[PDB]
Amino acid sequence: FFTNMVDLFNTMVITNGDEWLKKKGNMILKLKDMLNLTLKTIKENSFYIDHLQLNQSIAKFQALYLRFTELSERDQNPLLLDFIDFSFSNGIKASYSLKKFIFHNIIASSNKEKQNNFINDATLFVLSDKCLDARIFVLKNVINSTLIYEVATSGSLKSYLVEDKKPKWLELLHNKIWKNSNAILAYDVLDHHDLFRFELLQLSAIFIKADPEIIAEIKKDIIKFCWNFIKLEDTLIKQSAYLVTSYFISKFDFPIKVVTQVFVALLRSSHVEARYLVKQSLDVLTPVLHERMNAAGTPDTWINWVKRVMVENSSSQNNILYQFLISHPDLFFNSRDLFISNIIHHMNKITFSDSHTLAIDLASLILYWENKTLSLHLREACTAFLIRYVCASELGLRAINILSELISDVKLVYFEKFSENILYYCMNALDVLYVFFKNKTKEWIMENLPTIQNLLEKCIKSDHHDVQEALQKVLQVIMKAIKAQGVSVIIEEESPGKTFIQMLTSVITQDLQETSSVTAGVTLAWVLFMNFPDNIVPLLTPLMKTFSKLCKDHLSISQPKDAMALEEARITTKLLEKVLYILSLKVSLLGDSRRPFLSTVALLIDHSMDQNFLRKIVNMSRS
Amino acid sequence: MSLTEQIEQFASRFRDDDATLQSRYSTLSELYDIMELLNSPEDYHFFLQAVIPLLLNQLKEVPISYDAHSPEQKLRNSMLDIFNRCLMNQTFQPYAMEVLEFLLSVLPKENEENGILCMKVLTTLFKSFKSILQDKLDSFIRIIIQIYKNTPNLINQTFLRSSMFSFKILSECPITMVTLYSSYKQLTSTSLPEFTPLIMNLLNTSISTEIINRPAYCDFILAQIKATSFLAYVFIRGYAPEFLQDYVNFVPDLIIRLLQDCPSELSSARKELLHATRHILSTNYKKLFLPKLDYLFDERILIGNGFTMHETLRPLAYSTVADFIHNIRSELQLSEIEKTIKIYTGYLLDESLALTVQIMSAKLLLNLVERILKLGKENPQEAPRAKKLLMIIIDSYMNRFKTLNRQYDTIMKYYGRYETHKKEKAEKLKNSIQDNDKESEEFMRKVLVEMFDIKNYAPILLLPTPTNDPIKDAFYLYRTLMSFLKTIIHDLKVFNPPPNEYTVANPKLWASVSR
Repeated sequence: FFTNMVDLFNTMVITNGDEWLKKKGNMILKLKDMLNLTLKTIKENSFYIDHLQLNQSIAKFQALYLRFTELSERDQNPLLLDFIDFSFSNGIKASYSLKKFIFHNIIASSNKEKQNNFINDATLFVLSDKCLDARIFVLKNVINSTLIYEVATSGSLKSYLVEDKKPKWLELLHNKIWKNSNAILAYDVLDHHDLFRFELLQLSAIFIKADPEIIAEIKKDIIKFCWNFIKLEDTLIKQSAYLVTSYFISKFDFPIKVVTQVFVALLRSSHVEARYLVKQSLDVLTPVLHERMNAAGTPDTWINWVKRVMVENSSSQNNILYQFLISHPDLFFNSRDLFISNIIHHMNKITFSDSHTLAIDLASLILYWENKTLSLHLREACTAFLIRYVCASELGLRAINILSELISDVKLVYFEKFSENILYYCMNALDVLYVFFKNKTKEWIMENLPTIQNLLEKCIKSDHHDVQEALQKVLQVIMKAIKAQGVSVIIEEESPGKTFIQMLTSVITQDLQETSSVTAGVTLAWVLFMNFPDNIVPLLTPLMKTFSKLCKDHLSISQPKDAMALEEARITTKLLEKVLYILSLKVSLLGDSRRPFLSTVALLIDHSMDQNFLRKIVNMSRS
Repeated sequence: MSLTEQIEQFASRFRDDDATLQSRYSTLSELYDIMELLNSPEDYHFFLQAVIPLLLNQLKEVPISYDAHSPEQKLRNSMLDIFNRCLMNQTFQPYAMEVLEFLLSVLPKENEENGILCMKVLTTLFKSFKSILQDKLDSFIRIIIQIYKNTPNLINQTFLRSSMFSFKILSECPITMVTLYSSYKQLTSTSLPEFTPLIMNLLNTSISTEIINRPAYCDFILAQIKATSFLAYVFIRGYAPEFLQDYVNFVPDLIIRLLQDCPSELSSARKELLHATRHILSTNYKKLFLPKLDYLFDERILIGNGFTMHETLRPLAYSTVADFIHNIRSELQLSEIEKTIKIYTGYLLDESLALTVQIMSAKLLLNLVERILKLGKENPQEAPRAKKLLMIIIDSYMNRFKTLNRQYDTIMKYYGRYETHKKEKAEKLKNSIQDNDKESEEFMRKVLVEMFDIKNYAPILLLPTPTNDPIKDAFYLYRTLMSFLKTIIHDLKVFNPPPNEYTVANPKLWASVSR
């Protein structure tokens, strides 16, 4: 019967352009009593509840009710009457059907001023106990939504109040704010939704954060209202109250004693559920606490409080909040030094999980102090931590960059212990790239040449049956190590290493049976050819031999364009082919090896190749 | 300073604290100024044999007088949290003989900081026992038994803080459990005040507050309830080594009671209360008699007391209730199935909570469609009443999609940020130290609507704004719910009316597609 009455009235309003009542609104109230009576009938007699057609009928009824409400001259009472209508039951909001009408209610700049009147009887709906807590929570939604909409996409309270002209609800808010005494009768009167006190806290935060300078006679009531919330026992309400009182004492009206009290209450006993609240609270409170603590010279105890609480809950999880307390502002620091040993020990204890991104931001703090200057054991402590972290495995590259800048401001061979062995080899190679580059910075890498020679002997002979990344990433540190201004004035110390690496290229180019031995010779011959004009000129014919093998297995990858799997191991052969081109080409002192080399070059021009190195060989023919 | 060099830092303060009012930095702050965090692989014993006589002579004095506001309570708590910070591998008995004499003195008294060493010093002796066995397992465990015998005197004198979390579990337990059974049963199955049965005359239903102003102190119930939640957490571990006997039907009414009278002024205890509930419900035989005795009706939003901390305990409680409801799936008749889809479709359409809980609710309704089909295949008389249920849940799927589509352009705004916060976070990666693409060319060429957005501008944000991919969450929701919809719409083919009324020439085409 309810569905029949609803779609009969919906048909009668659809067949006309506007309301058949011509915005009278007497059958719609009859439909409202119809809905209340069928809800009471379905609640008393338990036959068949919560249907499809009941929900669709209620949706159609809300559609026609809110269609009539946007088509009237008194829109202020029947909206709140509709909020009364589903006090007992029937959802919490018509999602994007009632809230869309309220988003129409929030007109920009209140030109018509109907919304100001709505806010007036809205807060009269809030203070009067004419409904349960859920519809007063929807009243929170509409009131705080239009307030922060005027705050956000306009000036912060610049259109409603200009010279205390028409406040018209702020005195009702004074009457509301004055009742907070005796815990706003929270204990005396039982309210089971705690959204009401959070509504009031957020409403005060709107007034504090929006414009605390045009209003001056309300501020004692504001601070006593936001201070009565401190003495509760819950956690999120307590930290929201801490956040709003730090908003106020960061804005203006600064006291002397209790700002240290709310500071030490902020940085003590904060568990997991309120981390973002204390982050915002400290980030708002501390830049004015620094400038109002240093108004007198000798008070600097607000670093001593952080030190006392940091050594209080030592080596625990709650210290991490203080560990990135000192990281988000940094210019209020580089005035203490026990902080440095504290954070070094904390990152060395927290590296062994998922909080590694914390510890790097600890280390990125330390360098920011060092560049602020422009101890001793802690230097080798933090460099040992950095080396152990980068060889333990984005942010590792940040660790690389920070160690590279930090060395120039352990210094012994530790990498003899470095499956995952190839990954440790690559990370060791990335470490020794710069840790050999950043010491003895006058091209003075010759004293440790036997030690680093025995260190790298187990990875210059790497690619015999394993991956290419070891040689492809040790190539850079070999390219740094084999530039030592040559051997013409110094003793023959780099020269046995040169003869050793050239006989290694020789003995790895005698192996031509698989596609693993051909990479080591061409890579190390290329770094010898780049870093020295002299190379194995009596032994250039194995380079021609491997070049011909590269041509004859380019014949194997000629009739396919690409590989189905293992695609990298063809374009890396093309890459070392571009290497071997220039390597066997830039010296024209060949003997009988010129004509087969040129016939292979002509065969390379013959068959279908890629253009990016055909242009290289026509530039080479231009040379 | 990781050696004996700390001792000359307090060799002048090696004497005891005389005139303890202003001497708050002499002897007690040795683990507080600098000498608390330095490395010590085997560097402790160079001074650890000086800490034990010094702290021993500290603990010889400073008696049990707790009422005065710290003439001596400061150094008492100082040696207390010195005792937790020290990690040792040797000389365990010099630690152990000098800590029991204070915890054997504070058995019946717990008011005005009266003996809060115990929840730390028994844990430190537990830690030293877990380092290496000291064959002292029948001496220290009697004190908590005398605490349990004192609790009748504690409840008669109030017309607490046991903290039994690791006090009875030692991960081996080669002892009896019958004394543990009696010490649990002496306080579980009792009315914890003498007033909780007389508040059930107004039950017509539930109590939001703990007590309506019957006890004047109003802090004993808070501590006693906290201790009851501790013990209700800790007897779950006992179930796995050995089966518990002498009572099996006494846990569900106390579970419902403790869920009804958790205080709204705290939220920590509800976490391990729901953890103990799901640790009960993770078993095989304990989850059978429990749905009968709660009647699946006290498992509603009464478990959130106070609506400013029933926003972090939502996914936990909803996931445990749904996991247990999926676990039974055979005890449920059609009325309980109607009652649970009526609340889980509301959990699905609730926008205030996370996406994973909504996906879990949709998964629960998909797990219930098999029980609905089997129950409808049992008796055909309620076969229409089952079929309409299958048009409720998929209707909520149609609503959930709708709740996404209205946010469309709003989602696009965040996707714009998800371009820039990605685009500035991939071009900082090409600053690597790698090569063979630059030195090669160097060597070569050298010789040649704001509607949903209004929530994100509140001054009390309470949670950081997410930076995850909105389109990935939208595709996850659409793919999951459309697979569920395909399943349920195919499963609707068993509730076709009989084709004799339509009298079709081919009923073999019927009962497959046409309905």
